Amino acid sequence: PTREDLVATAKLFIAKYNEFTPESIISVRTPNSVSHRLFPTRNATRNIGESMEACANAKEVFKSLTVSVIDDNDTIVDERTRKVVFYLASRGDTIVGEWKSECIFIFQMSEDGKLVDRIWAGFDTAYMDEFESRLDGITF
Amino acid sequence: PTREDLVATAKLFIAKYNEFTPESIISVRTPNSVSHRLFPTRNATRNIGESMEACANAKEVFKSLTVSVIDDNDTIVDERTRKVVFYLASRGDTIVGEWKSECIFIFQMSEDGKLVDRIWAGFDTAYMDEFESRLDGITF
Ligand SMILES: C=C1C[C@H]2[C@]3(C)CCC(=O)C(C)(C)[C@H]3C(=O)[C@@H](O)[C@]2(C)[C@H]2C(=O)O[C@](C)(C(=O)OC)C(=O)[C@]12C
Ligand SMILES: [Ca+2]
Ligand SMILES: [Ca+2]
Repeated sequence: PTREDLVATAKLFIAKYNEFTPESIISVRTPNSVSHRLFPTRNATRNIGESMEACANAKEVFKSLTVSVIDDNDTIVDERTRKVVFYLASRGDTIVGEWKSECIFIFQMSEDGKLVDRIWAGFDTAYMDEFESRLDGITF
Repeated sequence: PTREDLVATAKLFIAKYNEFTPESIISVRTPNSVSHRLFPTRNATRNIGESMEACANAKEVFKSLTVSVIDDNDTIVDERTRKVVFYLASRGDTIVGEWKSECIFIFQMSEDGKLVDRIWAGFDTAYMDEFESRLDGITF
């Protein structure tokens, strides 16, 4: 797979991700793929089923959620390990208000480069905690 | 610069980084290089001058600092853009006890690949807030 092949699979992952359904967030992933969170305070590993359940839970809070690659100049491609690094803006609307953040996504593509075989996501964990505090504060 | 050229210059950056003096932390950098700290809650851009001053200040709290590549097999190298990505365990000895965390470092090498021309660092920002909380507790 070419450099352009690896990015294109990664862009496709993003496009389907932004549909924000359990179906779409798995449709560019190999069924054995895992999704790792970076940084000890938030480390977690999700197989496909756990990702679908995470997405469904997230839709109970987020009314919209879109990510986008801020700048293709910053994108990192390792043709030998079939890895792509994106730095993304995430924007969303939630029952506890606005979500606005940035994160770094790392993809390892399958041997044919057509699917995502592994994901590493690094979030602004302090922002995550703060968002979770808004959630913890629900009252009626 | 070969894939191995790029990695060696980044390993040397790491080595001088662990020496942790205002001089060592710039010895592997170009004179115009900038360091960016990722994520909105800790965004920052530092030229060589500000980096030395930040390191000197940080030496008032960190007595010793070791960043280590967790796994050479996870390293990402982009020969076309001259970028190396490390996922690193960080281990500090500080005036309020141990620092234990993880970070991702992105180096962009100079054209000849002997120096570091640009740096992005992604830290566990919730842990930074918790460490700064530990400092707020120094009490005598
Ligand atoms: C060596 C450091 C210290 C570094 C540090 C204080 C090290 C301990 C940490 O893990 C935390 C996350 C607290 C670090 C930062 O806050 C970094 O932000 C800091 C201050 C480094 C920095 O920002 O700039 C240097 C030059 C760097 O490594 O950028 C390449 C850089 O050299 C800095 C100044
Ligand atoms: Ca909670
Ligand atoms: Ca404080």
